[PDB]
Amino acid sequence: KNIDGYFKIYSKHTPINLVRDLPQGFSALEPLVDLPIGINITRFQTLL
Amino acid sequence: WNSNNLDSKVGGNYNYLYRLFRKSNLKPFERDISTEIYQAGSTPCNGVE
Repeated sequence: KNIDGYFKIYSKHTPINLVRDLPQGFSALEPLVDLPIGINITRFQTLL
Repeated sequence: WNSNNLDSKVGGNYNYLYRLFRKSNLKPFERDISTEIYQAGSTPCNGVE
């Protein structure tokens, strides 16, 4: 997320045995650290 | 504060400019460093002034 230039990262690990059709289970996401840069972001791209 | 010897040059000042005619209004908490030409009706200039 990007609110007032602050970068929020919510990461969480959970075990699961499935390839598709994600189950209806519930699990929260907790943050780890705040990154207050203060810039604007409009595009993104993942690395493989 | 007022500057009498910091930015007051004899040969004018060309490093500082202000937007006056562009239609794009700068919203708060934003920044735009695009240097283009204002378009009046037809003939979009955008640098072909």
